[PDB]
Amino acid sequence: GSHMHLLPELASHHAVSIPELLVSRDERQARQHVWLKRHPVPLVSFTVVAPGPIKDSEVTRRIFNHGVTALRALAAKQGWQIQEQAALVSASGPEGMLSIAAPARDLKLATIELEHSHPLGRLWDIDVLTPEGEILSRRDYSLPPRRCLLCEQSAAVCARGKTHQLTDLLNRMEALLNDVDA
Ligand SMILES: [Zn+2]
Repeated sequence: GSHMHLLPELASHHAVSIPELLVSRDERQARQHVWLKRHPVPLVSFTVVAPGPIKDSEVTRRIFNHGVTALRALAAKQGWQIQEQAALVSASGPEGMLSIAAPARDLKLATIELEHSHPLGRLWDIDVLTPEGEILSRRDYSLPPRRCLLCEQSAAVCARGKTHQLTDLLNRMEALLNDVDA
């Protein structure tokens, strides 16, 4: 379970139902709290944008794997010890967790900076939890909210009102993926 890179051709193409997606958000939270108790340091909880009902695809793995490398190089850059790291596939698709012995805020700012500066940064959902279980946000620091993959507006406004077509979100993912993996 320690190992972290998810081989893309072994993707499950598991079609997740709506109530299976709604159930897994509760297992996530519970799993997140077990890591915080086993290692009381901030935790990065990392999933990939996976718009459809099939969220464990070859595309989503290649994207998850690029994030793994970048999370580790960020840890090394900031001089932050990873105490535990694991990956899995859940109802939200590829998922990773890293217990990092760092200040929670620095960690959240670093991962914000990563989502912006990295060529694939907008396919990553890099959450950061404090040991108390508080999920840190851009709003805690009066930062602009995460913007939508497809236009200028905030992600939440475009996801609430299904503004953008699912094929467009997917085609963008392939497109960003192909501009990097050149
Ligand atoms: Zn939009």
